Amino acid sequence: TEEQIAEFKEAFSLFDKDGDGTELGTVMRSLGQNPTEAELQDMINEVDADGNGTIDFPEFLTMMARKDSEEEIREAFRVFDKDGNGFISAAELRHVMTTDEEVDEMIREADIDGDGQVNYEEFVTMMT
Amino acid sequence: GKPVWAPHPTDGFQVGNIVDIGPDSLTIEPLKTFLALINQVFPAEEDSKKDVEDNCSLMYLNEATLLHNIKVRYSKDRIYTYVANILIAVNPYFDIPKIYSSETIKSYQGKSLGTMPPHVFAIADKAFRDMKVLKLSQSIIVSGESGAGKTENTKFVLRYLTESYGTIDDRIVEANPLLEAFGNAKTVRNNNSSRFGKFVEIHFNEKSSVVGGFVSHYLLEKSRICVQGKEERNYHIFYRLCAGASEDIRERLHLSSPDNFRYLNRGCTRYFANKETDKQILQNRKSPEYLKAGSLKDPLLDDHGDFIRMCTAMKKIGLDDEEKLDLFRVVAGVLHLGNIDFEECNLKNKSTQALEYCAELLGLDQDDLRVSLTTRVKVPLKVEQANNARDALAKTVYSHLFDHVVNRVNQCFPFETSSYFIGVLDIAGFEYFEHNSFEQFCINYCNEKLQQFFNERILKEEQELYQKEGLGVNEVHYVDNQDCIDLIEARLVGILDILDEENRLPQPSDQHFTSAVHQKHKDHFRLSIPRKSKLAIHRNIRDDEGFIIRHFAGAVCYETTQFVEKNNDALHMSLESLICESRDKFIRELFESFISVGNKFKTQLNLLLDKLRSTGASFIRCIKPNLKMTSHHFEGAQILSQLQCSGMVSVLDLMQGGFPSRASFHELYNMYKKYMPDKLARLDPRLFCKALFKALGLNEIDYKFGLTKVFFRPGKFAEFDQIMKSDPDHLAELVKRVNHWLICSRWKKVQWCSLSVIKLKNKIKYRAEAVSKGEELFTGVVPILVELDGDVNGHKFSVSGEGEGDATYGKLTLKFICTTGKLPVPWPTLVTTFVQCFARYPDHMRQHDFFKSAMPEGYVQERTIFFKDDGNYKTRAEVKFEGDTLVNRIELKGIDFKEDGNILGHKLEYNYNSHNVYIMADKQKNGIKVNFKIRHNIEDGSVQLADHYQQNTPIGDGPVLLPDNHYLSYQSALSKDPNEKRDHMVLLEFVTAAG
Ligand SMILES: Nc1ncnc2c1ncn2[C@@H]1O[C@H](COP(=O)(O)OP(=O)(O)O)[C@@H](O)[C@H]1O
Ligand code: ALF
Ligand SMILES: [Ca+2]
Ligand SMILES: [Ca+2]
Ligand SMILES: [Ca+2]
Ligand SMILES: [Mg+2]
Repeated sequence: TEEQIAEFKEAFSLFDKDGDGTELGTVMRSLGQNPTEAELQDMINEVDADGNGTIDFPEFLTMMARKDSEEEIREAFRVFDKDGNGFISAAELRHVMTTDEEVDEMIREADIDGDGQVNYEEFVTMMT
Repeated sequence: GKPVWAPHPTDGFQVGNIVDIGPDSLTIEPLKTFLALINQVFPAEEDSKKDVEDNCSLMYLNEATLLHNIKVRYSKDRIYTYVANILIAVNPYFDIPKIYSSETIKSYQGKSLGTMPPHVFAIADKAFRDMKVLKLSQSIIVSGESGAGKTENTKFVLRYLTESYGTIDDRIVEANPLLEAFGNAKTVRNNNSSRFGKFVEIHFNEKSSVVGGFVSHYLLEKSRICVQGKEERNYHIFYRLCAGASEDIRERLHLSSPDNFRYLNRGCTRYFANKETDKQILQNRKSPEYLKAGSLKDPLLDDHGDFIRMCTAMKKIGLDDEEKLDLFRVVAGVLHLGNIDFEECNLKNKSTQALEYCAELLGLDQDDLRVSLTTRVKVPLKVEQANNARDALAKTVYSHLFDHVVNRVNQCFPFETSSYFIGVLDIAGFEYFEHNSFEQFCINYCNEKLQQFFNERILKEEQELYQKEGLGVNEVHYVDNQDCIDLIEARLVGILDILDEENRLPQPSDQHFTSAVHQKHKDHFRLSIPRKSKLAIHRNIRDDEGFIIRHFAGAVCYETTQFVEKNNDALHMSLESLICESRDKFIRELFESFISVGNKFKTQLNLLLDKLRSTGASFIRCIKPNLKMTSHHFEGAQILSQLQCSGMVSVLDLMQGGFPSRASFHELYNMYKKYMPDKLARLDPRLFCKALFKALGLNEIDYKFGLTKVFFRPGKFAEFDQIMKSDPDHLAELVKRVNHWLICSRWKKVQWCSLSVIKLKNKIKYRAEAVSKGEELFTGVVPILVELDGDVNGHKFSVSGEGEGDATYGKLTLKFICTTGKLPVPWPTLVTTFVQCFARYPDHMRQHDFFKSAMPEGYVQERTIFFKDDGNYKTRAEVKFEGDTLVNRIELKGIDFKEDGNILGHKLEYNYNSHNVYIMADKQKNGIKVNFKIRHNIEDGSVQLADHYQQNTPIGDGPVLLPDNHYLSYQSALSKDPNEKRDHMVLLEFVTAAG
């Protein structure tokens, strides 16, 4: 969809910390994902058409495509859960983020029911 | 090759198709085939029925699309159209129903430009909002040549503002019948022509409520009082008085049908009337011309009907019957003055009655009147000089009467103090006739100044703003008219100053003045001698009998006869004394050497310019549709030049990349900051603004950040107005709305980024899976089947192959049978053609194995093989799994082979050398590229060279491995099956990959 690409583009800037338009490892590790260095050079090698190794946004999306998505969203929630109870706390969301008051304002604005924490059934609503 | 606009002599533009193109010109075939230059040909709107309210909405912005858009709208009685915040108004020449109603007035209040259809009311409302919000006075300038609709639109504006923001408030409106009675007259161009310029100020208090107003008047036409053309009239009052006055008033003032008065009877003596209003006028009021030819026709003017409305207006604004009667008494006095003839000088016997009536109505002694018109002071006057005395008295009396009327009008709506004003400018419209005099010169000069102000404000300063702010808006050039203004008002050398000099020297001369003008501007772009005129109807005018000024609105030829006399405002002492000492109090109060009319005018107009420069300015550009005062007659060519001369074509051009709305970034941000939670406040100001513009509609192309001001594109006035709105709740609601949006972003950003990592990680597993699967297909021994069809110089052959591959050892064991008889080529030339997926890639090389990674779906191998000094092969091979066996289908074409060469003459030895093959990635095609030379041994001990060019691309769209540059080592052994009866080859090959 035309919306989903724009959402990915905003996410792409969290990969493009330098702001130039070009790292994957740095954020992939920091997002708390084990997979080492060997596989990254191999994965980039499918979209880099000019050989430059320059990472461009149109490359990013195609590089992500496969020939199951519902479980990916559920796995994304598990990236927020440090322990894995079913709720995300202010201290949990602060971990993925790296002011504390701003994190509280961020937590409260998602909490639809009123528990002071964010569960999956409401984590999806925010995303779409 | 879509239809286009190209010039038309009377429509301005016509539709046609380009047929042939030259360097600077082309041919157009109308929808008769004709020549047009490239730069007078324009792209057309694809829908010829559609119209847009703002010309900036057009797909193509040019003078032709502009003309057509206005044409279509006028066809539907949509007389108003925008170019950004400027209004174009085409004179309908009929009353469009309800379009100016009080109900319509209310509907425009507080509404942003664009949210209602283009209207004079929206411009007036825009001026009000600007005044109220920016705390800055405002001026509405309504331009246009004669009869274009300036006075009518001026009235619509004044009516809007006073009805909308009044609460005695209708006096500014009710005043016009009075001013028009004394300042308006019939012309060939306009039945209700204004013969004076006016600036009507509506003053406001702190609460932005109307507290009163002020009318400034400029240069009333003086000569019209005494004489006019056969098709023109004196001021309406005379005819309104004669048509409508009671029999009582007629007797007291000794009035009769207009033909009886020298000051009326050289002009048109007919009344404006219809069937119904003709009956309401008595017979003793109607001239022989009226009786012979009927009334004059107009939808707005009606002499008898206007008299009543005037009397009603006077009563409505505070004028008592005493003052009404005083006014009428002076009017008739001036009339009777003109009926005084002279003979040799002395008053003629017949004009005795005229002297009595005039002296009585003007409160004068007969003997005193007779002497003042007849003698100079202390010596007697010639017949023609007495005429000059008579007419000069009439011109001063009527002029002072007019001054008194506007002054009396200003006293209806006075104000102690005001905060701001909205002023509406209504000058006399650009005009020209068969004979042009000082009247046209002064009027057209004033028109030049207005156009210069439009140029100054809309074309010069706008682009200076874009540049000072670094916007990079394409410059629009245009011809400026300041030179034309310089020619007229410059110190010492200007026409007005040269004219004043002429009045000053001992024996003044029109021709000495005219000569001086020409001599002092020898080669000037704006001045020429009458001999260079386009028309031949004015070619016999000598150099010192006139000049041409090339006005912005067109060249006008002036006859300079009577310029000197007309430039002098002064009245001689004996005439001045006579009238100042009238026994009539009213006439004494009318009056409270050389006085320059030109320089008094220039001073007044520059003081007006000072006013205008200090205000925010809005423009309404009025257009005359035709020359015959008819409705529904759009004359394209005539309207086109008005659009060009007005500068609207230049403006439309600028708006292709221009920005009509702008605000100070610092000011805009700070007014929202006051409501920002202290968190959002930390956010980069520019980012907040971007989020705010998003929240109120705008896309990124709709606005631009300059160095200090943020600019907004055409057609976005409502959005702009919402952004700028100062209301606390509105600023709080918006801040809340963007605050929410930023939290929704920050969430979605880290949310989608988490999904991004999940997908990246998933893709990695998806690559490995696929490559493992490919690799696990080749763990053990794998059966092969090969099929080739070949054509070599017309020799068609087929071969079938079978055997097995062992990728662990890199071993190929294959037997090929030619099923079609003898092979037309030597077997060795087919060895490289006769499943690289069976190559040995050792431990640390497995990452470089494209061939296995494409499996089971496989790949296409394409080769060109060049046999040096001989022909070439082209091969296409399709290699993939088919169950547990690897299959390969090949097509081969050979051409250009020498029939007695090594290939077709079978001179190659049945053996094979070892070779290295250099593999590299073909990044663009997602496969590999290969280059190698095979050396084949010739019987006599020489070598046949075979140059190979190879490309492999995968069949499926699944993931494959793209390798680092590496090479494959081949060993090949050729042998024969001792029991095989058919033509054949047994091939044994070993292949290892290496660094
Ligand atoms: N909006 C309008 N509706 C109806 N009639 C109009 C309109 N504008 C102009 N006219 C007609 O055109 C004539 C000339 O317009 P006017 O405003 O007097 O010209 P100028 O621009 O010289 O002041 C008017 O007498 C009136 O009949
Ligand atoms: F006749 Al006008 F302005 F009133 F041109
Ligand atoms: Ca690249
Ligand atoms: Ca948790
Ligand atoms: Ca919750
Ligand atoms: Mg007018």
